[PDB]
Amino acid sequence: QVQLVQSGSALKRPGASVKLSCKASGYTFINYAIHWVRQAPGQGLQWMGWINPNTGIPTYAQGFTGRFVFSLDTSVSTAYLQLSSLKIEDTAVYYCARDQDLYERAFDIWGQGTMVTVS
Amino acid sequence: NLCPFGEVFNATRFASVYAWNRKRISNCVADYSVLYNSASFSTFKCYGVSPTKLNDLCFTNVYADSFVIRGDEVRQIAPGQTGKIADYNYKLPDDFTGCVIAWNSNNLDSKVGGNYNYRYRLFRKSNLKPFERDISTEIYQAGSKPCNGVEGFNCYFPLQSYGFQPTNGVGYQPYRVVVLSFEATVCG
Amino acid sequence: DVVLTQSPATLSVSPGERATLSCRASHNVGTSLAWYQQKPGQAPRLLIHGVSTRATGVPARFSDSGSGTEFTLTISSLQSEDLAVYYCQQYNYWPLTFGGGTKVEI
Ligand SMILES: *[C@@H]1O[C@H](CO)[C@@H](O[C@@H]2O[C@H](CO)[C@@H](O[C@@H]3O[C@H](CO)[C@@H](O)[C@H](O)[C@@H]3O)[C@H](O)[C@H]2NC(C)=O)[C@H](O)[C@H]1NC(C)=O
Repeated sequence: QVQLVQSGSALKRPGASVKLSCKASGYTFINYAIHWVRQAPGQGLQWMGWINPNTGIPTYAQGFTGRFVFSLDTSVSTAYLQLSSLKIEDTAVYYCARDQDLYERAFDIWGQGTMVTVS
Repeated sequence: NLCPFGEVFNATRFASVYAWNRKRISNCVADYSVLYNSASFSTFKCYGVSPTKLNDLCFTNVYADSFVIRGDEVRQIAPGQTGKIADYNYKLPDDFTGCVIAWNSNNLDSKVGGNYNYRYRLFRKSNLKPFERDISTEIYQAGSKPCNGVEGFNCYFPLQSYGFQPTNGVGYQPYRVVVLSFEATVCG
Repeated sequence: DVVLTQSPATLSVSPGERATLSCRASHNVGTSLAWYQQKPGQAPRLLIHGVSTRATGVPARFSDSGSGTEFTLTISSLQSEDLAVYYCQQYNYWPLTFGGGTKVEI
C-alpha cells in the first residue's frame, strides 16, 4: 500500500515549537515531491508550500514565510515541518501530500493530518 | 488594470523551445520594477532600453515569449548570436528592443531518470528568420535516396529531447527564459 | 494568486439527482484543475486530475467538464457516501491555490 504516514496530535503553548514528521512508505521517496497543506477547523484548505526530495529546496506560500520551515531526511524517507514561534491563530490540521506528476500537481496520496492545537 | 506578468512567470509547465509560447500583453499598466527588484533571475540583460527607466515608458504592443533551454545556452538568447538554439529554435533580430529574463529552474523541470518533456530542434535546412517558429516535425536531409517517412541511417529526426536530471552541472540544468519584446497601450 | 471561487457555498440535492459544482477561476488555468473530496474528519481525496483523468478507486459517477475559467464537477447519481466538501485546485500557476469548497447536503 502506497502511504504517507504523519505523526500524532500536538498540544503546545504560544511561542513554542513543534516538529511534525511525514513518513513516506510504499514508493520511491526521491521521485515524487511533498506538499504541505494547512486546514483550519471550519475553514477551507490552504496551501503552505512544498519541498523537493531530490534537490532539497523548500518553497513557501505568501503567508507561510518565516515561522514555517520545511525539511526532510532522504535515507529514512520522511519529510518534516518546523512551526517555530507558535501563535494562537495556528490551531489547524496540517496535511502532507504527494504529487501525481512533475507537471500534474494533483495531490493523489495524502497524509492523515496532525491536529496542532495551541492555547 | 495590471498587466498579466503573473501568468507568464508563474506557469507550472513552460513550453519547449521549438514551440515557444507567445502572449500578447496589451491595454494594461505594466510594473517592471517588481521584476527588477525580485532577486530570482540569473539573467535580466536588457537591450535597447534601460531596466531602471522601464517603468516610465509607454509601448504599443508587448510580446512575452517563454521557453525552456539548457543552462549553457542562455547566451544564445541575445541579438546577433549563433548556436543551435538561435539558428533552429528561437532567433532574435539584431535591432531588438525589449529584453530577456532567465532564471534557474532545476527545482521545477528536473526529474530523476531524465525529464524528456522539453525538445529542441537540432536539424533544419536553413537558419531561422527572427521571431519565427517551426513546429513541423519532418525528417532531415536525405542526401542519398529519400527517407520516405522512415528514420534510420542518413535520415535524421529533427527534434532532440532534453535530458534534465538534478545531478547535472550548471549548464545542463534547465533554465526558464522569458523574452519581453516591446514596440501606446502598455504604460507604467 | 489565482483566486478560485466556488458557487454555491453549499448545495442541497435529493439522493439520486445530478449535482453540479461550479469552480470559477480568476485567470485562465487551462484544463489544469483538480477536484478533491474531503469527507468530514478524513484527509482530502483526489477525484479528477484534469477533465479526462479520474483517480484510482473513485466511482465512475464523478465527471468533470469545462476548460479555461469555468469548471463544473457533475455527480450523476448521488449516493449516501458522496456527502463531503469538494475543493477545486488549480495547478497551472504557482502558487497552487484551492477553492472555498462546497458542502454537498441531501
Ligand atoms: C505570481 O507569483 C508572484 C510571487 O509569488 C505573485 O505576487 C504576489 O501577488 C500578491 C497579490 O497580487 C501580493 O499580495 C499583496 O501583498 C501586498 C503587500 O503585502 C498587500 O497589500 C496586498 O493586499 C496583497 O495581499 C504578493 O505580495 C505578491 N508577492 C510577491 C513576492 O510579489 C503573483 O500574484 C503571482 N501571480 C499569479 C497569477 O499567481
